[PDB]
Amino acid sequence: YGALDMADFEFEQMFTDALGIDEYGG
Amino acid sequence: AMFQIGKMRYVSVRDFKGKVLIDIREYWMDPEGEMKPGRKGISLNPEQWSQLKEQISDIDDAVRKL
Amino acid sequence: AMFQIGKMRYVSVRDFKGKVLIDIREYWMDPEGEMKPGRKGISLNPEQWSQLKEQISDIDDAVRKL
Repeated sequence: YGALDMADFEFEQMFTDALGIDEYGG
Repeated sequence: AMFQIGKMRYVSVRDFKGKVLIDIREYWMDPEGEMKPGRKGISLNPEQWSQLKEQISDIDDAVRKL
Repeated sequence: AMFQIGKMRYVSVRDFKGKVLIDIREYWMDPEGEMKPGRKGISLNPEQWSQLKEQISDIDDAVRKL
């Protein structure tokens, strides 16, 4: 859980970057 | 869901916010016992997922050219 | 060797010191006009590359299941 939760909060960091950019156009 | 494409490399696929979180990243072990991504990795956008699969034929071809 | 898989995301299959690496990374345009590789990305070797393509049959299932 120590790293589990840690490497979870940062998931949205790439979610709103890589998982959210292709639907912006094309 | 958690798939594996190599040693210490897993694919995280689960619901996140309002989209499917598809993240391909290295997985390190948690002090407790679980596994989580490190730094080297990239998330596969739903749109990128298709494009990547379609480009595979060309990508793979380039690999054999080197 | 530059295959576009999305917006600002390109798969670059380049040989690094005698190692064909399929680096799936982002590319941001500099003030000059060239696309430079970002820090977010992952370099997959032909080995993991094969597994990635094979795991598609499993990953795609989770993606197509909303």
